[PDB]
Amino acid sequence: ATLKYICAECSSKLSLSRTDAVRCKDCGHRILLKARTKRLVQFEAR
Amino acid sequence: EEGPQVKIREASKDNVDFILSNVDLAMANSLRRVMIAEIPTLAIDSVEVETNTTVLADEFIAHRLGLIPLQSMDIEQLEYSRDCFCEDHCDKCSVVLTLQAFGESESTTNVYSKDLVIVSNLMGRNIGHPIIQDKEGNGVLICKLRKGQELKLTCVAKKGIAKEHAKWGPAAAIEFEYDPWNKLKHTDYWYEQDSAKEWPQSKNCEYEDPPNEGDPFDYKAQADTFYMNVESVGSIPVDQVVVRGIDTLQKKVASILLALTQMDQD
Amino acid sequence: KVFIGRLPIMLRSKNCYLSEATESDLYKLKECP
Amino acid sequence: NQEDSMIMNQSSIDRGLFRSLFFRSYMDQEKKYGMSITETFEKPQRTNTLRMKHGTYDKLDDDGLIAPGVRVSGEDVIIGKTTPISSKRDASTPLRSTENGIVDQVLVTTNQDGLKFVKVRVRTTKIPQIGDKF
Amino acid sequence: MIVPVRCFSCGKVVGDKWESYLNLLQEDELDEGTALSRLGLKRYCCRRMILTHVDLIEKFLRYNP
Ligand SMILES: [Zn+2]
Ligand SMILES: [Zn+2]
Ligand SMILES: [Zn+2]
Repeated sequence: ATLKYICAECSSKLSLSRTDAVRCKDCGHRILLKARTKRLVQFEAR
Repeated sequence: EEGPQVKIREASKDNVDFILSNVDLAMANSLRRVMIAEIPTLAIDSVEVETNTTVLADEFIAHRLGLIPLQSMDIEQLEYSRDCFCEDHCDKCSVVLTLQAFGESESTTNVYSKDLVIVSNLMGRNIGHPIIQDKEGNGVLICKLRKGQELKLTCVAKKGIAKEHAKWGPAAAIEFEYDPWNKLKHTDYWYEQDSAKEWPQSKNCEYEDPPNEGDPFDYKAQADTFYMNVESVGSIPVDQVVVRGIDTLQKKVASILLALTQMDQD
Repeated sequence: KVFIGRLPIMLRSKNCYLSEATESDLYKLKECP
Repeated sequence: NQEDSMIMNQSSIDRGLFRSLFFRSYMDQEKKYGMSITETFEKPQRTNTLRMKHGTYDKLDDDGLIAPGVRVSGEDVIIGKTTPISSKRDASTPLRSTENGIVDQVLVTTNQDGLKFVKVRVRTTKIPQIGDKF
Repeated sequence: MIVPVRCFSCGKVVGDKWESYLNLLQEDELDEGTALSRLGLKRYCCRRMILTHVDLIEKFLRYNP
């Protein structure tokens, strides 16, 4: 139910905000992606 | 019988080698084109993506989904979304498939043409069934996924023709030859020593009378008999690719008359 | 005994981790083999 | 097809001939000021400054970023940033005016100096069209 | 980089023939030139289509998240 971020390696949903640094629970690997949009995108099929 | 005539040689589920004779190159050609570009068909033309953890990109996948041939038998009883009155689309003018795949296996999970699940009412009529001719009964490999890769789409097939785009062509390829023994002299074989020795003879030479050197050039000659081989992709029955072609071309010439009338009024 | 600055390493060199790694090793490091 | 120009089969262009993907990545940091003053990755609005941008900000979430699914174009804003100086002078990054496409992968991280470092990447498919070179 | 659904040049689907083709190869041990032919790929347009594809995706998959 709802997510905000993700880890490059240990692909695990996070969810944060200012103050709590930008790392992850377990492995540091301080990267993190930003998981898709909720409002699905549509495509021409040509 | 009456006018132009056929002599279907070979024939199958994906081909119709035949011999259309007693016509006009002009008309043979027109038929040849129409088959390639103006016969309606059903094709995926919209793809919403809810999820895609695939190694391929959204539009990459969409492009293919549209390339996937779909059952277009009763296509002629599905309207063009443009013509239909629904704000956007409906069962009266569109088929809606679904697609979902999950890396369940511990080893490369495939996704196939077959995996599409129609979800709109087909108001009972042959349309939108992913055409499969593949041995294992899978048809067109859309894409692959590893561990937890997912993919949730939704496709909307709509009517349409080859001109608007290639995915609407049921054509595939179309053989066409005539006058295999260069008699009309519609060519001038290139050569090093002997044209005849250097230029391969076509299987169509048999079905027709050889040259006979002595004889003078026949200028009154004309092009009759065209050896055509209309393949097919499946969206429609080989035979139909021909009839529906003959039929469309027919409607085309039709309108010209019709319009040429609404004009007479004033 | 004492630190005298940093020397930028060349990828695939001895001093570079990748120097030893293997296919699967790399794919896991996200480096194209 | 004269003078070094060719004719290409349109049909083939449709069946996927010579199409290609195109990615591009805008980057950005949150500048520090020796005696504690920093920027912000947020989606501003007026609030004194007016130093905004013509383009839309709406495609912006609150972390001052875009969700990887969103479609961007003209000069839409891809990043939201601001700088305080003596209340809101802008520092946002908009999509290259010529280009357009779909956000593909936004990445959030920190730099040596505990700085909030972000990198965005928009993706597009480009199809062979008349003027193209081969 | 996945098998081309349908051949650029002419139109014949080719989306399925991949696995078949890759099979009449390592198992049934035939030579490409023929395998294709078995798969119904007559004319070279559709023929070069399969014979040349580099299925990169297989490497693409060997990655991770
Ligand atoms: Zn982590
Ligand atoms: Zn409708
Ligand atoms: Zn072909």
